[PDB]
Amino acid sequence: DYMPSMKRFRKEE
Amino acid sequence: QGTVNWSVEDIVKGINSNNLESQLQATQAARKLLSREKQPPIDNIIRAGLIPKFVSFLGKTDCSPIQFESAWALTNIASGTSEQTKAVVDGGAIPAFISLLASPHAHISEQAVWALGNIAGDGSAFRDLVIKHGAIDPLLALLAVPDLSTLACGYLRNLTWTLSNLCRNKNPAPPLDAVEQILPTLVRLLHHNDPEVLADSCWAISYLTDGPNERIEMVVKKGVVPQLVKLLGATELPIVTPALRAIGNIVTGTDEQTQKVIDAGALAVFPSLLTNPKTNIQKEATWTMSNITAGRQDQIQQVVNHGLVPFLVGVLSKADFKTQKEAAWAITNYTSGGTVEQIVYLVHCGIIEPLMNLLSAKDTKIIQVILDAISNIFQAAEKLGETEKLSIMIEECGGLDKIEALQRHENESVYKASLNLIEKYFS
Repeated sequence: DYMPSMKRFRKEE
Repeated sequence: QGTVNWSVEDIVKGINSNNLESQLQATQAARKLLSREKQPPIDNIIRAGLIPKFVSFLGKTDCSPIQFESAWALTNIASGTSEQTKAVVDGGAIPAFISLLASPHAHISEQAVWALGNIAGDGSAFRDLVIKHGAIDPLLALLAVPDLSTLACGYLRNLTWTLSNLCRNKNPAPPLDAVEQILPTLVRLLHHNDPEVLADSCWAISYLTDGPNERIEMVVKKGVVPQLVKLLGATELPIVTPALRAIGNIVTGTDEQTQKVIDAGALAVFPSLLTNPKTNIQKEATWTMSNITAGRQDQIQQVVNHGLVPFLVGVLSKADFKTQKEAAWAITNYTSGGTVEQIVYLVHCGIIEPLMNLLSAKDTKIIQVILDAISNIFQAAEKLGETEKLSIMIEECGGLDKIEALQRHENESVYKASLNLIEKYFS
């Protein structure tokens, strides 16, 4: 919700 | 760059070419496919059988660019569903990434930190498996510097977030030795000046305090409560939110642990928290209050002294319904554990009318909680011979109508407690 994400996608830079 | 918009078939051809440079170009092409925001082809990459190749590339110390590209590709596969993360783990990625933590290249070590965070972030089993492969020592080693301010900002944020995933999730909670190993670095991060590092460090502390008293104790013993209260007072909402969650978790522990929260000055922040325009802050602050009012009479007295009972009357009078439910709980706990004088004070602050107004709610549990509160208050009045005066108070604001009606309520304990109130004070 307002918590850190469990997993993170490293997006197109 | 000519590695833009390759088909998966071309990526496969290049990775299978036995030409390290062709393999590098193809791996970069895969990274670019996998980092596009709109439907990156993760499943197609997995189906093509590329994960073992990527993992193999993680070990190419002589070709740091392909280490990096494969690390980024695998990071994004691992950022997906549990099944996709599982494909990355099944390919042997965990020890390979742990080996990359020691890369002389900051962008590569950082990528390995990120990937391990996604794997651990999947759930308790992969978290614990990452720990068993020995991730914690080299991760902590990356933060063993005299001053955190000398580290690159994005790098520190990634390390903090990955460490927070090693603290996250339950059934089971992380291994006790792992929590003990991580805590001192965590406390240091909690004193850092970057808002994102502070936010994720508190989230980690909130995870560690979300458990039995022994888990709470491990954290409280590290002396972090004053820092948590300070962060409770921050202007940045992404910081206040986890500070408040942590504090709330801590006051679900023993009376002594709660007392450490009070001693550190937390109650002085609650006038703002209990009127905070963010609904979740108000709800969690009210929840926190309910756990403090379930405490000792001297702690209830601390709530009184800080002027927080009018704020509880406020939240009970007007708030999102879930916040009102937590308020109802705070009041039942208060009336359960309070002295006669504290309960009288409650009534003088105006608790009766909003408590009665909530009896019209379609929620059976809050009805039970309120009837319980009313019972406790009547008990105090009995001890003052003032039940009549309370009865009159309740009847004047329309409370008696609602209690009378609750006798026809389908829930057993409700029409019992209510019939009992009617038959004992309203005859």
